[PDB]
Amino acid sequence: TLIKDPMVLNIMLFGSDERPGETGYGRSDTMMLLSIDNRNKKLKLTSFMRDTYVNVPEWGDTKLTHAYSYGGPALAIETIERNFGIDIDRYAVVYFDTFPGIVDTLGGIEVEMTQTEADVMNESVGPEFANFTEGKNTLNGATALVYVRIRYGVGDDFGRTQRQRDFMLQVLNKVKGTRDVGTLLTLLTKILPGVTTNISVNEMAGLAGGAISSYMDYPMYQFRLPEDGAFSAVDVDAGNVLAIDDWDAAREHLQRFIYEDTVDPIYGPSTETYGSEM
Repeated sequence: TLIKDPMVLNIMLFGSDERPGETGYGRSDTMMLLSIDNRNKKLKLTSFMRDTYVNVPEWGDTKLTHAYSYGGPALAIETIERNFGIDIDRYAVVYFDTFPGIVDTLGGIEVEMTQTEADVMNESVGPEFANFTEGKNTLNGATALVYVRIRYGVGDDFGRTQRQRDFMLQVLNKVKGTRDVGTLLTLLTKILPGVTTNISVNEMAGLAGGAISSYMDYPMYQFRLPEDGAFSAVDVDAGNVLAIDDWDAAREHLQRFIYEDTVDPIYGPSTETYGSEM
């Protein structure tokens, strides 16, 4: 029933600034499918919004993020599969406290934002670390962590959701270009302390092999559900959610973006392309 290509490897990535509280699973606002598309030699990063109104197994209709709260990675995965119809292979949770290590090892990450970034940013760090402008500011590990947590009131909530999403795409893109072995090794070193994953050590080796020999040469595309036209922000019992008016289309678009021509038998050939090359 689920769309599954041997040549396309789906590893879900969770960005979490809340490790398991030791009853429970903590929390993850960010969800990002990595699709290693060996068929079309491409890397694809599909984001799913925190507040997407979805059907969680045994919990009915609710915010997508609640799946993780209630059941951790495993339930969130199952919710994605049931609502979107694709088969997730593996998953990895990466904690925000792992980030400083990552950034420094990469030698900075470049982001951008209005003169409001610089304010909240420059008046957050030391007056002598305050070095933020309007265009391209480079963050170090230290500032990165500040960057992804900063919230300018409750209206800037989505702005944080998106600062965190863009930050993550950056890191991934920058890791993607990175060719130096020592850097890569060290990057792994920065990650292990803050990673939970069902990927076996052996599978991790194969993937590091794949990445060096092939994967990092693939061009990389990103895509997001729900799409920009395709939802409303309705207030329900579960709170303020993002209702997708056309689920059949959400699925068609996602499954096309990842599997492309392989789903021609389900939806017929299309001339549409989804996502954007990074």
